[PDB]
Amino acid sequence: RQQLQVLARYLKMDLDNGERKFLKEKDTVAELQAQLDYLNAELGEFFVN
Amino acid sequence: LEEITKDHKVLARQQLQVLARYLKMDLDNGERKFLKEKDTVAELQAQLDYLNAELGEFFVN
Amino acid sequence: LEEITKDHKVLA
Amino acid sequence: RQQLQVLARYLKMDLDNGERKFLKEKDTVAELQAQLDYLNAELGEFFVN
Repeated sequence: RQQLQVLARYLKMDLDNGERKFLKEKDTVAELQAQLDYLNAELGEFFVN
Repeated sequence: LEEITKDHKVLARQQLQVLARYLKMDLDNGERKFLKEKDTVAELQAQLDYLNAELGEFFVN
Repeated sequence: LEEITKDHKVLA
Repeated sequence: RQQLQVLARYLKMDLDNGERKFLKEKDTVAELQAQLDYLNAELGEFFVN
């Protein structure tokens, strides 16, 4: 693991770049899902569908 | 010039791959999860966009 | 020039 | 073994070059030995020796 880290650093590879992007999008999903949930609570399923 | 450093980075990348495989590290796991969530975002954003087109901004806000 | 050999010695 | 292979490839070392040359010569030996065997079958040992 330490050898892989040293090589990652030589190569200027951000190993966590993808898990970092993932957690930003997971927050965007929860923000959009809250907006949708709110509109469902205001209009109801029958209306929204 | 830069061909020697290119060939060294190829070796280093190959050594990193071999170690990733020994360690059972999926290096692309995070970029793969990211692209699934980016599709979930676009699906939710389409639902919201649709409700905005039906009710209008004045009403939704 | 010598920056590439420097970066290789850092790795080593 | 995988690290040795990566280095072999960086160095442009054909690790199997010698086993490959060996198997070509082993075929040359069998071809020459067949020619000799054939002459022995035609002339006999007494004559050939």
